[PDB]
Amino acid sequence: LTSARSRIEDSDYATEVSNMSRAQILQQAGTSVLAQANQVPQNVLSLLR
Amino acid sequence: LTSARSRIEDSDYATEVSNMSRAQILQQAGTSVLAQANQVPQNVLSLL
Repeated sequence: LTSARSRIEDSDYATEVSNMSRAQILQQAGTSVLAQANQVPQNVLSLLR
Repeated sequence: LTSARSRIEDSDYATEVSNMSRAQILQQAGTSVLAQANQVPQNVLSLL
């Protein structure tokens, strides 16, 4: 019964690590592109001048 | 929804800059021609 409950409550450390890897790589990208996206209005203002 | 509304609310800055410049040139030109016109009857009355 312990083994069965463990099958129900124990997961693939590998699968979780994979999901976190993908999420981590995505997050930095999101931050950087947000930073870049702020620039577009700035350049349209430069055009305004 | 926000993008859809934006597509109808705001005003394209490049186009507006172009139109503003155009209107400025036209206004200066008009002032100049009014001055020239005024000069015209001045010359004709001098001819008189």
